[PDB]
Amino acid sequence: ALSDNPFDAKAWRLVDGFDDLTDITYHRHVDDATVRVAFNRPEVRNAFRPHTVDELYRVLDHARMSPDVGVVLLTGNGPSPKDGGWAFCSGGDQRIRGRSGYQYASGDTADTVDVARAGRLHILEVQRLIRFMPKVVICLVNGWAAGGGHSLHVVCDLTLASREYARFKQTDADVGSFDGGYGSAYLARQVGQKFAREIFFLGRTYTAEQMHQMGAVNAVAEHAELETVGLQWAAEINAKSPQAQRMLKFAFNLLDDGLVGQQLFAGEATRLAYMTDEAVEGRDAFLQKRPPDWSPFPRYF
Amino acid sequence: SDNPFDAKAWRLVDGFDDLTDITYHRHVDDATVRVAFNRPEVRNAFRPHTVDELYRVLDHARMSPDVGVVLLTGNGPSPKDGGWAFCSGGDQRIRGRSGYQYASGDTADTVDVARAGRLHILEVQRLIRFMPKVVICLVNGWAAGGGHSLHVVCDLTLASREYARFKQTDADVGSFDGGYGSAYLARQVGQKFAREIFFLGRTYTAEQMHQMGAVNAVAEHAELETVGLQWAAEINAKSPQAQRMLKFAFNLLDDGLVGQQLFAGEATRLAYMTDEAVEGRDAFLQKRPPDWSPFPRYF
Amino acid sequence: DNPFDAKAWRLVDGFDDLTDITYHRHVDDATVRVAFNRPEVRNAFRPHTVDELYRVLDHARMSPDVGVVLLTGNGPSPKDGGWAFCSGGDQRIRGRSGYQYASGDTADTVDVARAGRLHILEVQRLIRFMPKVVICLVNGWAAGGGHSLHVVCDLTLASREYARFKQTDADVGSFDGGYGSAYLARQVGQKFAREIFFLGRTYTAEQMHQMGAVNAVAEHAELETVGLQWAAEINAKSPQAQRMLKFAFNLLDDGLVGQQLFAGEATRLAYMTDEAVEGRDAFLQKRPPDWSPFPRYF
Amino acid sequence: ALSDNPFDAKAWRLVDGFDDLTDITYHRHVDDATVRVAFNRPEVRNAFRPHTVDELYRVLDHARMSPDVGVVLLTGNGPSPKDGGWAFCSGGDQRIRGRSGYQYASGDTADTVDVARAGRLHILEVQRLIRFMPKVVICLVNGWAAGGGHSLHVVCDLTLASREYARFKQTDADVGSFDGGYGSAYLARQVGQKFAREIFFLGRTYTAEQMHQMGAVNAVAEHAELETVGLQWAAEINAKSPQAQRMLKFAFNLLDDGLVGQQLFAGEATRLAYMTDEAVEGRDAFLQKRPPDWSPFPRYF
Amino acid sequence: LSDNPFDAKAWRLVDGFDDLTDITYHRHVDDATVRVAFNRPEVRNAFRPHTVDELYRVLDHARMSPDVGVVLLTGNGPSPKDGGWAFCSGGDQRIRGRSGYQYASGDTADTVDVARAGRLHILEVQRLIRFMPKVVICLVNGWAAGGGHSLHVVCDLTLASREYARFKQTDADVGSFDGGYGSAYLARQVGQKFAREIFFLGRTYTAEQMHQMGAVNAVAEHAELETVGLQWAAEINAKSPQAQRMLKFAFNLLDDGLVGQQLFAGEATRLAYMTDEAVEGRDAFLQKRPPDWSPFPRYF
Amino acid sequence: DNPFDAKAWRLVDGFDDLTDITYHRHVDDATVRVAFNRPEVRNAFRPHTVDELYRVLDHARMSPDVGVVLLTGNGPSPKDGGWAFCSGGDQRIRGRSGYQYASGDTADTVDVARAGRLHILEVQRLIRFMPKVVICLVNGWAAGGGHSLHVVCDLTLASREYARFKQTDADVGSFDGGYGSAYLARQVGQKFAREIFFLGRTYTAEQMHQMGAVNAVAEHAELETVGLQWAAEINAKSPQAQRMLKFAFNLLDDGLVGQQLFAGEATRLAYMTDEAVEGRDAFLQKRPPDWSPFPRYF
Ligand SMILES: CC(C)(COP(=O)(O)OP(=O)(O)OC[C@H]1O[C@@H](n2cnc3c(N)ncnc32)[C@H](O)[C@@H]1OP(=O)(O)O)[C@@H](O)C(=O)NCCC(=O)NCCSC(=O)c1ccccc1O
Ligand SMILES: CC(C)(COP(=O)(O)OP(=O)(O)OC[C@H]1O[C@@H](n2cnc3c(N)ncnc32)[C@H](O)[C@@H]1OP(=O)(O)O)[C@@H](O)C(=O)NCCC(=O)NCCSC(=O)c1ccccc1O
Ligand SMILES: CC(C)(COP(=O)(O)OP(=O)(O)OC[C@H]1O[C@@H](n2cnc3c(N)ncnc32)[C@H](O)[C@@H]1OP(=O)(O)O)[C@@H](O)C(=O)NCCC(=O)NCCSC(=O)c1ccccc1O
Ligand SMILES: CC(C)(COP(=O)(O)OP(=O)(O)OC[C@H]1O[C@@H](n2cnc3c(N)ncnc32)[C@H](O)[C@@H]1OP(=O)(O)O)[C@@H](O)C(=O)NCCC(=O)NCCSC(=O)c1ccccc1O
Repeated sequence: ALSDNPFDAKAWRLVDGFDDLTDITYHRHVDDATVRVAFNRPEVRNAFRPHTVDELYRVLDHARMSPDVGVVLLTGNGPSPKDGGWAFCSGGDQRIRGRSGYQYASGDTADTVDVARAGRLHILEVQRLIRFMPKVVICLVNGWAAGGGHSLHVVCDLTLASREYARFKQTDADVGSFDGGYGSAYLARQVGQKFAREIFFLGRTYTAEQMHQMGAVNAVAEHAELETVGLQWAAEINAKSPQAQRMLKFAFNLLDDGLVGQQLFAGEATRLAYMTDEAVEGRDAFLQKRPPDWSPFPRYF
Repeated sequence: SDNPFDAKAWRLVDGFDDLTDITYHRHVDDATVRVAFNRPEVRNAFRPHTVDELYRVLDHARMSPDVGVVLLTGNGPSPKDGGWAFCSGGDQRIRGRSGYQYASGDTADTVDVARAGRLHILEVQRLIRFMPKVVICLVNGWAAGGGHSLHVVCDLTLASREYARFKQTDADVGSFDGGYGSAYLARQVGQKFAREIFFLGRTYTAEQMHQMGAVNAVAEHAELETVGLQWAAEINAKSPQAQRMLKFAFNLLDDGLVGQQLFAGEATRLAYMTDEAVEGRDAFLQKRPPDWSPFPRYF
Repeated sequence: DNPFDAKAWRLVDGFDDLTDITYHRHVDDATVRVAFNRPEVRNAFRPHTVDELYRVLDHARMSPDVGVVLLTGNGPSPKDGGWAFCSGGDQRIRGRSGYQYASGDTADTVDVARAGRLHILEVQRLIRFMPKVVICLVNGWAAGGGHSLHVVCDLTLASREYARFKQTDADVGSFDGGYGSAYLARQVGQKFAREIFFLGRTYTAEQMHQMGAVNAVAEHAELETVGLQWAAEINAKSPQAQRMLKFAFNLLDDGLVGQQLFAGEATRLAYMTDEAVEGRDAFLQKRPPDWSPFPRYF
Repeated sequence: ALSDNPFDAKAWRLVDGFDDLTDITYHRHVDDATVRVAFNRPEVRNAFRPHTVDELYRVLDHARMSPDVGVVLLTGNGPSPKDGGWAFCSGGDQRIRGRSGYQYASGDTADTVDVARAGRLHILEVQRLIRFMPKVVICLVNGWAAGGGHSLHVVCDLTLASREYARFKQTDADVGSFDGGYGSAYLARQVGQKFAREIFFLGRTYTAEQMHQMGAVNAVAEHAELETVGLQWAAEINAKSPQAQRMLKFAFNLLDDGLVGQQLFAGEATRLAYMTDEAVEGRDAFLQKRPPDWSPFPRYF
Repeated sequence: LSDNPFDAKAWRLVDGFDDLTDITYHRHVDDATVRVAFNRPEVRNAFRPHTVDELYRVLDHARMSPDVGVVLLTGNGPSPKDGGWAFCSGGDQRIRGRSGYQYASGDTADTVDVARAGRLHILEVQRLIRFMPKVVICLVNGWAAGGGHSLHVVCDLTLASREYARFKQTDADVGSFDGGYGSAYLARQVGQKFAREIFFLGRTYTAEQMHQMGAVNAVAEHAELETVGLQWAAEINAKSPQAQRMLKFAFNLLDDGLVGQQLFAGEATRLAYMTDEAVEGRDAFLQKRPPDWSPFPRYF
Repeated sequence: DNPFDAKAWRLVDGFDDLTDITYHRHVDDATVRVAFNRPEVRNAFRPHTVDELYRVLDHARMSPDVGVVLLTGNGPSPKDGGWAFCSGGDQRIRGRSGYQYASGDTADTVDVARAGRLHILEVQRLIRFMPKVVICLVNGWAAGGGHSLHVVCDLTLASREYARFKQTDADVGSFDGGYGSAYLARQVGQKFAREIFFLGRTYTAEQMHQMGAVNAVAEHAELETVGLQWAAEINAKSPQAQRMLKFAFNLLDDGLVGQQLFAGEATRLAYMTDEAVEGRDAFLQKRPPDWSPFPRYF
């Protein structure tokens, strides 16, 4: 009775308005403030093409703007119908990679590429969306995480990994690519500079336990229980002050992210200020064309 | 006519017939668009719908390969008092305790009570910052509060000699932009002047701001968009690839890992163009070892 | 010709023992005046001066009815009529271990049992970190560490006739390798900051205003009057917004410390909310918190 | 004969001038250049109120200015006389927490709060004192380290922890609070971004060994020996060049702390320069109203 | 079982370096890998200024060798005096003066050229390793102490001898400090708590202990240390050299501020120079005509 | 009207083989003059030029009797009389792999077995990291990489009549994405720096002085005379303090590299102390060090 599949169909419901998804699935939990967002191209180890990225962005953006959702679980569906192989995500689909980047195609192969249309590298936009969203994103690595798939794991707030099937392999340099942003530099902020350089320069395959020991994986779970454990972590996150959780995420981001990090954290501080009687007096005085009266509000130190 | 806008020079854009708070035009000849606040009756204050329209329009420009430069400005003058404005920031009428709120009308009476406020002009700031194209702010009048902060985050600023007025009113109404509006202003005028601008909230002219370092050039009001178009033409006459890389180089360190992500992203694209990268792709697809021998190690 | 208007200022409780510094509170406004009081040596500071200055600024920091600090120098010199804001560390009591405590004014009375100090750096941080605007009124010479004190203040107003900026550090084998130099570059740019230190030339108020280190130039007799006006414009705004803005300006330049100060004020803002009060109450009442009344914002 | 208490009364003497302390204890070692600074409210798991913070600052400042002291051991007294429970520090005293921060009170409970007096969050001032003092501060975690107590451990230079009784738990978001400075961001500089995020977002309880494995605890010690081991570490620190140790602490702080970090490190470099004949010639030339003669001093490269 | 990691059959001397005294320099007989090693095992491979000069010269030559992808940095041994093993024990204290480490005609302080100021220019070697567009693997075959420990830290990767590696940061014991890559950058490997412990207490750590803390990538048997180094180098050399170059500079970038940006952006400029668009910019200038950018799309 | 005064400068031993660069030491002062010597092509540099420039600057770095470097360009052009500081990389030998070594002046003598290089970046770092002030004397056109060299120098003086600043990078499909651009913004601010690169307009000495990238404007004939005066003011200060100050200005902008350089100078200062000597002596004498004479400063 041991399931080879982490997905419990009884626990999840399709989100309204997303019937047209082909490369991604999107579910909301039947009880919890948690959604499940998953790659749905297991025949190519869940490699993403530009359409995949567009769907992924659309889905994550919707989750971001859903007030009754606290946590995103990002994972990959499977296994491959071809060989039963398991994957989180193997990065950009090499079949439609051109000299200008990953290209839109009418089919799955290079011969169907729209030659009039420039390639894109916009999984980077999805990276920023994950980074900047005021909600915890937990990567559930259920299989291979390679290339840009590895880098997506890196930029998520937390990572849980399948004991049996998770395999971490940074294959970028093998195919003449590189993620010189969050995939590499930010990995060093998890495992340190020596281990991060080893991971990219040699491109070896690592287990869930090895990545846990190095600092890039928060916990290892049994494959069949990976989403169950993800849901437990999500519930612990959702049981705290959502205001504090939001502020904490942006505090962790801040200095690493320079002025952008400051912008996001300060933006949340501005919102906190808007809630105060003092900010309301500022608004009211402007609207009423009168001098503001700040006397009720002390100079804290 | 003392209006900067030359109707004959601009054309409407497919898909934007529904715009109400913003106007969007593409130049008749040039690789340049004109994006403008269109609520001059309230000094071009933005409400959340304005922000949505502005984001949509700028995102469209970003994804338009035949467009190299964005001119960001405000329409005018006010039909009520003839006052000129670039943008006076967030519309205070619909500001609530949770931020700026959606409303069916122009005033607080019609705010959707079930819907939390937003501060998402910050998303527009990031869109301007991260887009691989030069954004020139044309300050044609009052630039106050969040309007002032939009001017600050733009790559370049041209301002009307007669009518541009820079006034950072944030602290007057109990608000603050603690990101690009303040800290990034200091990277233009220095810390002393930036602090003065915010702490005292005085009104400055185009010439004064040019002297401090936040305004690139001062133009006659009637000529502001003509000068903007000339600046755009000089930008568009250079290597688009070089211009792209330069913008992200200027952003990089100030923007930390995000800046690195954007610049490195462009470097990845440059690498994908190489025969070496194509060999990496081909070897994977052909299930064979790559042959790197033709590609020398540079130093 | 003196910038000081005695009628506008009152003494402060608990500071009757001050010798090197003066400290006044404005008669009407939420503004204090903090001034070097050693004009016979161009207002050079000794370690006792630094201790007094720290004490006074800390007091102003903790005074809820004070919004703005005017930092300046008294004068003129009774000996030659020269005007000074501050000429930096008192070289008379400078030793190999830094500036030394002495019972008198010269090296003759240095306490041998006591190592030297460079703790004007503590005053620089106090100015930097305090949630109130500090305006330097440069009424005369600003040299060495006195020049660096001007640099670290939020704003600077300067006497047209008598302000003289001269970074003499390298002339006497010293250097401010922190706020005095690197932060000067964040005001006038790297080229001008390097020029100011490497050549140590004398600059006027107008020249420094042109470079970006002086906010405005005022007539000498009006310097404190103009300072009070600036203070009044500052004090007419939201105290909360002003606090947040100062820390936002500091933040990234100050790394984790800047984040600590800014995030600290964000924490205070959070504590004011009903959501934070429920967190407190639930803990005190030994029950689970109920977060359902509080929407997730985006 | 196994002691339940790490404190060895025979090894410590009260510091003169501190008879009025109520919330904090302060001892100097009978032989070593080491002091012991401890929370003294074990009945509420060594939670600090604003008076506690004032005493803590006073004591740490005195240690800072004591030239015959090289190392500070920061710990908590105990156990609770109520239930025998052990704590390092449980953060801000929630009983006197109000909308403006932690408030001064005449008693221990909310009804004795001076309502006319604004609240403070000035444990942040103690964090900076620990960070900026030119001496090594070793946290000895002898029990619960929760909330602000956890953040104090994080900002110390080194941490040793009780095998049996140390418990690390970041409860901030549970009570709607957050440390968005050293408590969170700087924790990431010890355990990496993934683990730091886990510690705050889930607020689980961790053992000494778990925190040691993640990188936030330097070593685990037997509870009875925790202060003995702390003293041994202090003795190894005090056996080296005090000048080098000072420069090293500020080197470690420097870049994480931006211009403030630079100020502190450059300030010590200025001190080193003042010791030189070249600097003395600069002083002498000024005092003697003559040009300086730099010819005896070679340019180095 | 060999007590020595060095396999003489696998290495050939590099031409032009027969005058080296304090350093050895070999090129692998088959691989794109060089071996650069301290050669003063009688004093635990402590470096003097001449050592630093030779080391810089050799590393600079490897940097400028297009047929070399990886540098293995290690120490020769054992000591003929006592059979002790060292990677590098840091600056030679015998010729340390008040102005830094001084050039000397001999081994001892009495042979120091007093007219010539001291230097601390192992820092120049640290920068050379940091900035070179090739992976440098430190093979810690024995003691790594003081400045020798800091060299280990600045390398891209470190492999260490199970039996003989010993890590000990003795700086503060002799009144010295590396307040740059040796300390601050160590914190970027093991975290701030462990890095502070390493410097403030100066304890000796094993290869396994440093591996657990995050400063050592892997532990190898002493006899196999260079064999494993060569295997790691081969894995590195089997990838796109262009990608490896960009990755190294991406890892350096933000930690290294504007200098990091300069190096990464430099490589980006090189990539741009390869494009037809860049060639059109050049051609238009040379041909005294306006450039035509119309063939080159804007990308987003 | 030539800025160069032949009677004031002497050749440096060991450099009679220079072809693209000239190198002189002042006959009286602790100052050297390093100049581009290809005025027929507006002083564009080829890889050999960069090699010579590095060699000469490195020699100046290691010369204890030299405190200041004046970096400039020789002229005028013998062909059209035009003046140049430096017009950047020589486009005649620019290839897809960078600037190429050639035995002659054009692409037809390029050695193809030799990959192109962009190693003016190495010279930029050498200028940045050398513990001496480098003053750029812009005597004419400063364009492309020549403009970026001006930017990275500590100070810039410029010819009123003939200095012309023009960032032509994007015009020829190139870009300096490091010190040339990002660091320019640390002198003139982000708006002006973006303007300079994105539009590539020509600016005068006075315009660049007003923006913050030129320290002072001088008459063309007096440009080196003024440079020597600035050098003399620099050389009249504590060389130790000047060294520390340069590295303090560099530090945070240069991250860990900045820290490495500044901390390295701090280590040297510590080595001078009796305390450090005791540490050395105890190790050499195989005995415990005695730190008791050395107080714990605060
Ligand atoms: C902009 C300024 C200085 C113009 O002065 P003036 O020439 O006197 O125009 P006037 O004040 O008469 O305003 C003209 C009309 O437009 C309205 N109006 C102007 N600006 C408005 C605004 N933001 N919201 C709503 N109505 C506005 C006015 O209420 C007035 O309406 P009526 O009298 O005809 O009924 C002067 O008008 C001014 O100071 N406006 C306020 C600028 C401001 O403070 N905005 C918010 C600051 S903070 C911010 O923008 C922000 C936003 C998002 C996030 C963070 C933020 O900090
Ligand atoms: C400020 C300046 C340029 C004024 O020059 P001048 O107008 O000609 O006045 P004068 O130089 O005659 O000074 C008037 C009297 O005050 C003394 N005096 C002035 N400044 C003094 C000072 N700092 N310390 C002790 N006595 C002082 C003078 O020795 C003189 O005394 P008498 O002849 O009447 O007996 C000119 O006075 C000047 O250059 N002063 C020195 C500027 C300076 O070098 N400050 C210290 C640099 S290092 C520093 O400040 C520092 C300290 C701690 C930490 C970091 C640091 O960088
Ligand atoms: C510390 C902890 C985990 C221990 O739990 P446990 O071992 O089960 O004991 P218990 O929870 O029963 O507490 C024992 C007694 O001490 C009180 N107590 C413990 N900590 C207290 C505290 N901070 N304030 C007031 N009373 C306290 C308790 O209320 C209880 O009192 P009685 O029932 O005997 O009457 C568990 O007690 C716990 O979770 N404590 C709270 C940790 C916490 O949330 N601190 C504040 C969070 S925010 C913060 O620390 C902070 C502070 C300043 C600035 C920024 C900040 O984020
Ligand atoms: C390396 C270490 C820990 C090994 O100790 P051990 O295995 O017990 O052997 P021993 O200490 O007897 O040393 C063996 C022989 O080599 C000499 N030796 C070893 N290292 C030396 C060194 N650096 N300088 C001169 N002679 C050395 C020794 O003096 C001894 O010679 P003899 O008694 O046979 O005549 C043990 O030897 C040790 O602790 N070495 C000290 C490493 C150190 O801390 N050096 C300077 C600190 S600062 C630094 O390293 C540095 C360097 C460059 C730039 C910046 C820097 O901060």
